[PDB]
Amino acid sequence: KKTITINGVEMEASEEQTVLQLLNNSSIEVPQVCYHPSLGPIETCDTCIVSINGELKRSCSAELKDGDVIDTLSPDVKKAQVIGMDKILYNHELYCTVCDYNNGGCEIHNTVKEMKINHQSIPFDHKPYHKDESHPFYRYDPDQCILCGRCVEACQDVQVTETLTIDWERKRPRVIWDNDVPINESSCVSCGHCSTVCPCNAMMEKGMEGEAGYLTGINNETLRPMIEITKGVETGYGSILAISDMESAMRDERIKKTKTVCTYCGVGCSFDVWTKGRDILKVEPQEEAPANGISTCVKGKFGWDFVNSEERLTKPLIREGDHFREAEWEEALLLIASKFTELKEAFGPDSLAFITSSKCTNEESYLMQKLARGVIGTNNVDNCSRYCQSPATAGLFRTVGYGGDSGSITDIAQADLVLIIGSNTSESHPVLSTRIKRAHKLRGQKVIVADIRKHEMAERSDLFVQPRAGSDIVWLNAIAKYLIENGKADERFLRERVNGRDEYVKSLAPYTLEYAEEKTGIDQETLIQMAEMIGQADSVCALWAMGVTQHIGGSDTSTAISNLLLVTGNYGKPGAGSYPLRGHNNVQGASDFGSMPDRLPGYEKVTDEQVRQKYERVWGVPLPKEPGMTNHEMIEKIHSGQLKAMYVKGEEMGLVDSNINHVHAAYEKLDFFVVQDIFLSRTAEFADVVLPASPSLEKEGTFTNTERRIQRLYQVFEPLGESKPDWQIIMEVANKLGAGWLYEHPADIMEEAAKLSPIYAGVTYERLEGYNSLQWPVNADGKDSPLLFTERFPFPDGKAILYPVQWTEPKEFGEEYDIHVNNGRLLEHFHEGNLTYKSKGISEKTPEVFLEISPELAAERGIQDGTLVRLTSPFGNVKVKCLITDRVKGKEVYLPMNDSGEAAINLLTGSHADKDTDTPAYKETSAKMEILKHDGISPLPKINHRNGNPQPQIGVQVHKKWARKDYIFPGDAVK
Amino acid sequence: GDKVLDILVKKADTEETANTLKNLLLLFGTLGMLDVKQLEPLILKVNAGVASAVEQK
Ligand SMILES: CC(C)=CCC/C(C)=C/CC/C(C)=C/CC/C(C)=C/CC/C(C)=C/CC/C(C)=C/CC/C(C)=C/CC1=C(C)C(=O)c2ccccc2C1=O
Ligand SMILES: *SC1=C(S)[C@@H]2Nc3c(nc(N)[nH]c3=O)N[C@@H]2O[C@@H]1COP(=O)(O)OP(=O)(O)OC[C@H]1O[C@@H](n2cnc3c(=O)[nH]c(N)nc32)[C@H](O)[C@@H]1O
Ligand SMILES: Nc1nc2c(c(=O)[nH]1)N[C@H]1C(S)=C(S)[C@@H](COP(=O)(O)OP(=O)(O)OC[C@H]3O[C@@H](n4cnc5c(=O)[nH]c(N)nc54)[C@H](O)[C@@H]3O)O[C@H]1N2
Ligand SMILES: CCCCCCCCCCC(=O)O
Ligand code: SF4
Ligand code: SF4
Ligand code: SF4
Ligand code: SF4
Ligand code: FES
Ligand SMILES: [Mo+4]
Ligand SMILES: [S]
Repeated sequence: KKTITINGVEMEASEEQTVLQLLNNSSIEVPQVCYHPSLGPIETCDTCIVSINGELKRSCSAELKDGDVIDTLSPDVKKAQVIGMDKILYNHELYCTVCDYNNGGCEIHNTVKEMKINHQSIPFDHKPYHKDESHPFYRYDPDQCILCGRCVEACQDVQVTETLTIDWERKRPRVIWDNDVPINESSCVSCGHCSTVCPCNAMMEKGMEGEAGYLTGINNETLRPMIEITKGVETGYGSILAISDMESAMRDERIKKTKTVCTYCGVGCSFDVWTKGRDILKVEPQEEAPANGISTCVKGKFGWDFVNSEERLTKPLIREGDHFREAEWEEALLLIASKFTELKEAFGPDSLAFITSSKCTNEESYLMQKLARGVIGTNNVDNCSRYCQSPATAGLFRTVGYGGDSGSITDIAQADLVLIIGSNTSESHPVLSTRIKRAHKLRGQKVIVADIRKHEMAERSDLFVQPRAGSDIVWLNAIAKYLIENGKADERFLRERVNGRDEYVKSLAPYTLEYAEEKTGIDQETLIQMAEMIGQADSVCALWAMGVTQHIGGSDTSTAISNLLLVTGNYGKPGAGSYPLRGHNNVQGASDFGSMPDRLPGYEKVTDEQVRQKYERVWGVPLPKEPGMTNHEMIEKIHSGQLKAMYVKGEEMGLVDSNINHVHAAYEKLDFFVVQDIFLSRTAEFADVVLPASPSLEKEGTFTNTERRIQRLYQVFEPLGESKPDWQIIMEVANKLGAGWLYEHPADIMEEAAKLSPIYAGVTYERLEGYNSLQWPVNADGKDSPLLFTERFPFPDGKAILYPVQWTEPKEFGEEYDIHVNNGRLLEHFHEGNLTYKSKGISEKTPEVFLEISPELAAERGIQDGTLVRLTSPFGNVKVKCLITDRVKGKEVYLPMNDSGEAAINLLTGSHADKDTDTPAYKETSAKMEILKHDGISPLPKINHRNGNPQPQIGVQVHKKWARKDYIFPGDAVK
Repeated sequence: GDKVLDILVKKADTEETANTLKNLLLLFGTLGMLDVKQLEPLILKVNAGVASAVEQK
């Protein structure tokens, strides 16, 4: 439809709105410098001038109206594009041969080569501004800035950090952070969008700077004169452009660009990691990345210094006396195998419990569970999901039947309303929050953030309401009652794909709007208006992170949320559904491959005859009928003497579990302990033998992110020292246990698990090549399911069931535990920071843990900033610094987990867990407030991103540039 | 080597040297533009003329 003619030849139009998309699909060589597919039309480079309807206009923003005439080889359009690129090069020095970004992907270089230009009519003029190297990760070079606005559009529209603007009013326009604050002192999240989206080397990572190529490591005092020499020597750009292409080929040999998936959080963003030997030069996202595309956070794009950190354990460590001796691989393997055989043939395999890391690949968790069941014969396996996703998955089983998100992050963006409850998506799953904020700022989607704290998203939400600690169930079920009672609920969906509507309504009888108003401490008007919005919203996406699921009734309120969507009728609809925020990069993958003790790989319960018979046939070893014990209850079993040995890999559970005094006592109580961590973590300190893990960069596997996407990794580095990828270590351990495993590369493990797992039936390494990713469930034909519950639910009847649940009383200690401290995670730091702390930049941004305290409570208790304070709970006693901010309200305070010493929050939390899944109630914590030091150094430096003031504007605001008298449009300049 | 390169660039960065190299490249380009197939008879005639000129004692 919408017939068009381009280049004098008839062509058809597609859903694309602008001429530039059609030209790209038609492979017309139209210069497009300022256009990025994810960014959208920025219209600031004017090199995309084409003749639409005869008039010269920007093809990047020219609407593809029916019947228009398109010409691109005309002398007029060629002259306009040449003038535009000359204006661009007036702002770009263009020293391609000695420029780090000339890895062949630089749009100025490519476009300049494509136009076959040889001269710039306007000579290059250095801007008066100096390079801004304040940031420890990426620098900005206003001399090389071409003012294309891609970085500003990224920071304002696709990442919505809003730290970047452009001072068009200035005599020399440039990119400015906040109000021209230096970069470090500004509100820059350090997400890396500006660096990734920059066409030129204007906004480029300091890792590349002076390290990308061969001639770019030359000192600036002796590189700049060479640049001036070449400027004054070459007459045509063609020859030196060819020389720069040779230098790009130069870089190609030394620069290794391998795809990987970020290990930190469950968004599972995939990107190439441009390295030079062992150091990491750049983290370059690609538009083809499924989970993020170009989107990235500070962790995944500047947090990989832990791989090359000297603290990394290169050799196996054995607990010799009172020290850790650096022992050989073979002797450590023999020791662990002999000890495991001893405690297996003495007290039985049931007294053996092993933990896989949710940070490791699917092959890793599958190998853990196989070693437990197909080798040891026990079922005691778990991961962080016991603390993270056990109640969410339990609720999904109880209502929908499938664990994981209902769809992809693209479906999150496509939603009309996002119901985020207990989620610090801005600081925990950053890229998903960028998608949500992009849809809110641009697509007009309204979101309802419901959490006690006021994070970045809460202050940027359509309706932010803070309920009481764990009181999400009350107001949520009241909202569901109102929706189902006033007729706004989708009754057709209820009759079609839902069961037990009247039973759920009977369960909702005691729940009233005033009841929720009293319980949650929230006014009735906000609840009624958000319920009206939910009823009116066509598509609803409900995200619930640990703020709600990590509670005594966390499973109950997870079922409540899921059946709330069920009543609303969002499952199966494109762009709407339940998206429990999977925390670790592969916590979803670990749970998929039988990490939880009650289920096998394929998300099948262990107490099923058919699956047990199939796993016996494939493995050759009988399956333990007795379900394994939960991770949290393991410590109590140890204190009762039931458990004696642990094999926990890549999980520092001695510091992240509730009441870490209790896990410390259990650790000192148990006999044999083997841990598998890249760094000498807190758990690694208490271990009879330490096995040197390998980070996901140095190992190949498959990461299953929150969107139930299984994306294959690549071996970025050979493992440091002689340490091995965790799958290799597990294979060696099992072989020393008489397993007989033969897996040369993890593809065999992946295909074996695919055969075993009904949900993973179709995932294979040849189907996961490059950036291709499959979202479980996948059938044997290889066709995945991007949206869950699209046609039918997994239940035998094909229709989901509403689960009757009530408000489970939070285990608040009561009495002297007045102040209710809240525990979470910061954006820059990852849990205790076994990885981020090893990166110098993140340490500079956030050096130490802090206790965020409310201004109201700063008056009655008389507390100030930079003060060391004491928090005491029947399970711990921490000494943490203090921070003054309005993010927290009243007594409730925020204590991020970004310290691993005496200041870790996990001392205060107790051994009270959920009824359904025994998930510790980390969010249910209370303590004292003791003032130790009145005057001290503020834990949050001025260079932290929370101290800045972002400028919220939509787009690059080009209209300000167009209002400048000096600016002239090339289309009417050629005239 | 860094010091050697520094000395080389700091001595060369003068506009005279950059102009010299640019004009050498331009001279090569122009000599390429000049067609020499027709210039061989001209060279032979110049040879004969120089021989005649030096022939005059
Ligand atoms: C007789 C005897 C034995 C004598 C011994 C002593 C003696 C006289 C020795 C000779 C000394 C001499 C003359 C040495 C010169 C030759 C040598 C050895 C050179 C090596 C030194 C180096 C490192 C030279 C630079 C080589 C090189 C390729 C540099 C990169 C050029 C740069 C910086 C380009 C930047 C650049 C610019 C400026 C553009 O405008 C542009 C526009 C469009 C596309 C790309 C570009 C681009 O890349
Ligand atoms: S799980 C998990 C992992 S694994 C991973 N951890 C992580 C992440 N990012 C970074 N930068 N560092 C890390 O260590 N991302 C991943 O996060 C996953 C869990 O993240 P959450 O989004 O659950 O994170 P936090 O605990 O920081 O934020 C939770 C918010 O919940 C609110 N809240 C607290 N108690 C609440 C309550 O009783 N009711 C409600 N409705 N909300 C509550 C607070 O506002 C916290 O900010
Ligand atoms: N108070 C409180 N406590 C909590 C929580 C809370 O909200 N509040 N949250 C709970 C939850 S959800 C979780 S995730 C836990 C976090 O606890 P874990 O899931 O154990 O996470 P981390 O300690 O961040 O990472 C564990 C270790 O993995 C190692 N590692 C990193 N990459 C790899 C790899 O590729 N292979 C291997 N083998 N090891 C690797 C790192 O060195 C690090 O020491 O905290 C839990 N504890
Ligand atoms: C009376 C004037 C006599 C002029 C002679 C000029 C030189 C003639 C011879 C030229 C030569 O072969 O060198
Ligand atoms: S930014 Fe691009 S065009 Fe400019 S010098 Fe670097 S590689 Fe060349
Ligand atoms: S938040 Fe920081 S890294 Fe991200 S786009 Fe803005 S300035 Fe760049
Ligand atoms: S710094 Fe930003 S505006 Fe300047 S050239 Fe790079 S991407 Fe464009
Ligand atoms: S958002 Fe999460 S997965 Fe994506 S790059 Fe950042 S840390 Fe990695
Ligand atoms: S792509 Fe349209 S002006 Fe740059
Ligand atoms: Mo987690
Ligand atoms: S996790």
